[PDB]
Amino acid sequence: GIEITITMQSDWHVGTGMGRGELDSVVQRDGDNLPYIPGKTLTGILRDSCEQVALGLDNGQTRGLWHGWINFIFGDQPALAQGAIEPEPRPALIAIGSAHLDPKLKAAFQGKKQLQEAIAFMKPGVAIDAITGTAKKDFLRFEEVVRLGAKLTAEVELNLPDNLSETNKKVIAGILASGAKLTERLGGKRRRGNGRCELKFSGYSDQQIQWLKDNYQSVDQPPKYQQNKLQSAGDNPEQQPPWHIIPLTIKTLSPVVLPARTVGNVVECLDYIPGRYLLGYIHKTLGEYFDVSQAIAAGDLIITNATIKIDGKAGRATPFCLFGEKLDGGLGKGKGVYNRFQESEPDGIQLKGERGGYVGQFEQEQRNLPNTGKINSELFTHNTIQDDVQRPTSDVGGVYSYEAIIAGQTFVAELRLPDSLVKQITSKNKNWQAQLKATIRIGQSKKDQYGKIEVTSGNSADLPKPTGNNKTLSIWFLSDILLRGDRLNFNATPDDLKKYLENALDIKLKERSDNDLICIALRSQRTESWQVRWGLPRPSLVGWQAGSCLIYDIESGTVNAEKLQELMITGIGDRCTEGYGQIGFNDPLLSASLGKLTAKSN
Amino acid sequence: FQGFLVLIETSGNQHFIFSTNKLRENIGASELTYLATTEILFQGVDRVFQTNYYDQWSDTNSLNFLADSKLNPAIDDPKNNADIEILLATSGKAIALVKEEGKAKQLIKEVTKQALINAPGLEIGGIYVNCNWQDKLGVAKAVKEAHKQFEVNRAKRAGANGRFLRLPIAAGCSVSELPASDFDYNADGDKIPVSTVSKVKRETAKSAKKRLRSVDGRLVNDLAQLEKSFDELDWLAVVHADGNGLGQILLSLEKYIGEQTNRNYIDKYRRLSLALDNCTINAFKMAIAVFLPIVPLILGGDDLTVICRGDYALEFTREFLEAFEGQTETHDDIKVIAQKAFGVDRLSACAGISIIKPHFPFSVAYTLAERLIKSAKEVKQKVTVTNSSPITPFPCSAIDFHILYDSSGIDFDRIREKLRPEDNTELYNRPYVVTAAENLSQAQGYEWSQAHSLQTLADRVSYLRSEGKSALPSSQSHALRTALYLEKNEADAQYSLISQRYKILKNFAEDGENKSLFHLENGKYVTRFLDALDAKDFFANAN
Amino acid sequence: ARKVTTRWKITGTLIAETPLHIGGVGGDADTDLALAVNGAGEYYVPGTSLAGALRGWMTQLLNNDESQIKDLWGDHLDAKRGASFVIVDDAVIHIPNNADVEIREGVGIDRHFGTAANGFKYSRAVIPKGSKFKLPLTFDSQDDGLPNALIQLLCALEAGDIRLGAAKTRGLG
Amino acid sequence: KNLYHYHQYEITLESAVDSCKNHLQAAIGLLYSPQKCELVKLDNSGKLVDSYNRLKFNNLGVFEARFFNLNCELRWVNESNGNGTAVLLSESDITLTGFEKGLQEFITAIDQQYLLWGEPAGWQRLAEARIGKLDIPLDNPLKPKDRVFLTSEEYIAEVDDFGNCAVIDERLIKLEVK
Ligand SMILES: [Mg+2]
Ligand SMILES: [Mg+2]
Ligand SMILES: [Mg+2]
Repeated sequence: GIEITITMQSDWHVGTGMGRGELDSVVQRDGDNLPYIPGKTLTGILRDSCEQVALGLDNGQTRGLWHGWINFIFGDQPALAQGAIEPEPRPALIAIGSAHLDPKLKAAFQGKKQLQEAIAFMKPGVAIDAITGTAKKDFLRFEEVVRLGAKLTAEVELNLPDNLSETNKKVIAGILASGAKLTERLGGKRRRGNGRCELKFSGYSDQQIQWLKDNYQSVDQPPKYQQNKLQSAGDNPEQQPPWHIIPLTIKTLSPVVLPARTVGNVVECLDYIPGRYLLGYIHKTLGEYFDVSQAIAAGDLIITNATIKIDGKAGRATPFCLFGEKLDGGLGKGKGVYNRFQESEPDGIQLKGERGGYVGQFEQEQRNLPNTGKINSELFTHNTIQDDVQRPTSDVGGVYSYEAIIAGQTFVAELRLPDSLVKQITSKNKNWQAQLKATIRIGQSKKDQYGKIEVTSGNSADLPKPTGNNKTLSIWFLSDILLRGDRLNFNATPDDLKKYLENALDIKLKERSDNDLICIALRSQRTESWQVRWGLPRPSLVGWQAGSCLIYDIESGTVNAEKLQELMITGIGDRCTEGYGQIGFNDPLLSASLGKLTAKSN
Repeated sequence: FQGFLVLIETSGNQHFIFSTNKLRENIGASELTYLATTEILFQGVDRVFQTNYYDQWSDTNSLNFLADSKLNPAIDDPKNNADIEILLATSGKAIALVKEEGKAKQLIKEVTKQALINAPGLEIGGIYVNCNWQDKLGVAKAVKEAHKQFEVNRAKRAGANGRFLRLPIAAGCSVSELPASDFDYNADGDKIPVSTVSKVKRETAKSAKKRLRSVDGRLVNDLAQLEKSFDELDWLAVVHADGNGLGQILLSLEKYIGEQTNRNYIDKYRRLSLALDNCTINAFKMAIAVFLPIVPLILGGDDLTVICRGDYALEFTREFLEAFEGQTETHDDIKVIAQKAFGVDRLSACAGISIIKPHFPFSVAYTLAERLIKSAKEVKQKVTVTNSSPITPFPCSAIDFHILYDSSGIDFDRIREKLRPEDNTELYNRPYVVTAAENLSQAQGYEWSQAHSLQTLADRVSYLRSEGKSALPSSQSHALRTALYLEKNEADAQYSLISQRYKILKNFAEDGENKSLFHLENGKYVTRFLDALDAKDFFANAN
Repeated sequence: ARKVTTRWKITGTLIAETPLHIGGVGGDADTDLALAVNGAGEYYVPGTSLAGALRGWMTQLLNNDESQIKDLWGDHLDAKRGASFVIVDDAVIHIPNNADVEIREGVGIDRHFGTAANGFKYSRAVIPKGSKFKLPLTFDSQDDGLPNALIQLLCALEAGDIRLGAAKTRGLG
Repeated sequence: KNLYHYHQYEITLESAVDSCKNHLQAAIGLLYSPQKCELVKLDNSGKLVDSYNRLKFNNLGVFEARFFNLNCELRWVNESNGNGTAVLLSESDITLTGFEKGLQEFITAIDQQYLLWGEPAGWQRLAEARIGKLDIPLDNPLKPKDRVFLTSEEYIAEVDDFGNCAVIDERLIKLEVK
């Protein structure tokens, strides 16, 4: 409900090392291609102004009662620690979004590329040799500055503790009103007049500062931090068929950072939302109706990965049995794609295996290549200022980058619940699927610039119903499969996977013998991830990537489509509740032969 | 005769070597990769077969020894008792012929076990396949069957990621997702945690000295002074260069050996691989004349990548590619196979060249060089052997280069569209052909190659650089530069204000009328003028 | 944050004692050399341009000593220093009533023939004499008192010993 | 060389630890629960002082555990409502009741180290500002410049019939100060 409104009173520059045209440095621009103040700039600037206030109230003591309050509101800075710290770092109470131009003005810009450039102008700069008084060689630059008078507004959230006394609430409001009013400048070249601003909270005024002036001598230490522990009841019904499948549509309202790995100083991003990111929202919304924590432990609940929406459905990870013509083919070209589970390599022309992306739907007489979805992503670069030199330094890292999924992307997950848990809910709330609409924050850096997503629930979809072909069984890994070897570590092998399905389905399987046709097309996967509740990284999870494929000739018995359906719901292997293990049997995209086909302001 | 063909090959090289930004680990990681199929192969062969391949390697410090019939005998015929023959050994790959399955198996065990111990985190495996010599062509079939089945058996194998698994309580590597296990030191001497993987890379950085200093006594002689020296310098350049067509040759080589006999295929196939390796090495030794301030991360086969001094990298790569063509024209063992394959007796390579300010992250700058090489490698479709079918690229060598001038962003797609200002216009001609116009004159796409010839850029740079005062003032070059970002009508308008004041501008025209800096190309308008202004100071040579 | 013993806001009126020209990127169809204007099109002194005029004069005062200048105006190189303690804002120029920007013609006279040289004709927009703008300084003192060199600077401004903008030797600034 | 391993199925963690207690004497343990990851130590009899209420599953309980000492490591993971699989891995052939014995040959075992979180802040305390404290079971006091390494052995064996070697397991041993 809170906003920050920023009125820019001189021309202002922010955010980018890159430079485009005849300008040397270019300003940060949002998804509408309009300039804006990133939420991490806004937090870092506002924190700094609150740090000055607290530093004054402490009579200049750099640690003290009032610096405790800053660490309460804005969270601790680990990596400024100078000695042994035994408590875990506190997160911030205050989340501050990015500040954007007025939405009705932003609509007027749409498509008017020449006007979006005109919001800024080149500012020249020269450096002058002190003895000769003439410009130094090399020392010439031209810089983009955005026109003064821009009025920008940011959403702010204060998720205060459920128990904070009204005296302490007035202290928090006092500091934030104080730090806002002390804030006078932001962005680049502040010390030389760029980026002068008025920063105001909605609903904080001089009354908030005046109360603090009247009362700061009375103020105590902040309350101690406490984790929100889980709480089980153990009261759930037994799981009973059927399984209800509730599609959840996720739409990114700001960039989302979903850490794949760090290489150097750049955090790389996944191109899907793992199901673990949604368990916090499932806990928020359904934990009032049934014991969500017990359901996870019993496996009565699955939230799949969210993959890019194609054909109105979740895009499916591209099967590694597809190979494209290396010269000018593949799904990116829309032609020259061979399903190597069924087609020989053509003579002469060499192929490259498919390695990523998602395909839409395909049917056993598609006459076309399946619709292929792409996920757009952007690189955001940040810095960390050392407070005494007021510039970044090696002692504080100083430069880092996030890849992020940009805004406006749409993803589809599915929550699956057994019939007995939907009965539990519906006995308590008939409209419970209405409570699944939410806006939530997921990811890395979720509390500021990144991570804002809409969730919308669809209507209950039908259970998947694969074809029970007794000739070949074919398995498409729609999600990463984690298996444990018989030593309970993850060093399982594809022969352990044969036994798993063989044992699970009551059939014997053997690799197909056709010398031109590949039978197995896996790649290894390793996931490294934190666990926030533990405060320690998860054990490393090893398995096979989504998109991996294999096909077996059935040696004896008969495969039962009833059991294939059930595995397509609950998945196979470890941690299926996070959407690992999700799998597709006998999908015709593995069965078909593809080489002949082609793709379809105010 | 009957026997087995062993293939041993190293996977994941680009991830293992180029991920970590630390110069010592990239050198160290590349060394462990080279040693795995040479030093460790020959030691592995010697421990299994009781041969002395390692002694000849370490005395000669070169692979040429395994060409010599006394030093690497035929497995076939009774005249020699040898039970092993190395068909090929090279960086990242090795192939051997063995007459017993158990020794074939034991060789692969021996080599891979040593990799697990001495080179943790290196991914290496092998395959052996039945080789039948009563088929006159079975050895060529064995090679292709071995390469085919190796991919399939890689999947049904335990990955290199299946070890060093994180426990929640174990600290992190500083440079990797792996759990820390060891300590090392920052360049400023502060202690840092590292993994066993990064520890062994950093340790092995010294072992690379002995190999490269045999290539030239100047190279990598004191690694810490290279790091110090690079920081003093103004620009670096990550160069990546890659050979064209060898893969299609070697997948089809039965067609070009002449006599359809196993012994000839081995003899030809072995010599070709060694010949390429020498051509790459010889061309590199020629190219360094343009400059010590050059670090080979990879040098071998058809493949080169080095961190050069910047503003010497266009000439080093031009000189390298020209020298590499000249080597492959003169080397007999390539000449006839290339002549039969492509109608001309030479091979070719292309290069991607980042050119970076020295502190900028290497792992990012190398990812550019991987994208620039793909653009330079587009000649492999626009210039082609006439009436070939399926159409084969004609041997042509080309460059693409960048010169970053940025602190963060580095997206080839953003980079190139931000200087493609109008839908009819692009301000770059940058995939430049370095092959001489004489060699290309009988390919399709000849006129395209001439519009893209590097000599057009190198000439234009000389005019900009030519002079007691500039022939074209910088004052005026920057007027043109600004106008190029406008519509072509406005760009031509500004040139027409100038074109008669500076008679040198007749040489920069491209219209054939001396009234536009743009020429039409594939329906687009494109110009060399902005490449010449960019590259003006990155055409320096000790010659 | 940066510790600050006292923040000094140092402000007043600056008057153009001769016509000013702070240049923009240049050219404006009306003149060859064109005045800097802020994003609202108002004429202004960029704080970069004024800050450099002040830092320049102090450097001539302190005999080009770097060591003391960097302690006021900050640095990038030294591990101890970083951001500037003196802050200089942008200041809009208010031209006198009814007055307007003047265009000054210029010519270069060939030293041999005594006549205008070919191409050496130019014109410059100038802010007329008597125009005003705000002095917009802030100083974040970490020590007590006020630096004497910063007091000498303000004395020099009141003496009118500082020149700002272009053509400083040829009438302006 | 044989790495022995013993399997038992449909066993609760409280019951698995009880069955192996003769061999898990002084064993360090690492228990995974939805809320927290706990180090524990068994006494020299091989018992956990509050074993039932610590090792129950039913209410946010432990779902996976590892127990290790010089001679062996026990692993357990849940599979249905608190019934799990026990596997005990040992360098020594040992009698275990009800456990099904097996083994696999290995070519060589190479030692490994994993650095634990943080510097020094019976039981000792490590601390790092990234994570706060970590209390670890370690009898010797720690000097201010020490580190603690968990130590292990990786077991190398042929995986492929083509003779490709790999590590077939890693066994944890003990905490060691370095
Ligand atoms: Mg320069
Ligand atoms: Mg510039
Ligand atoms: Mg003009």
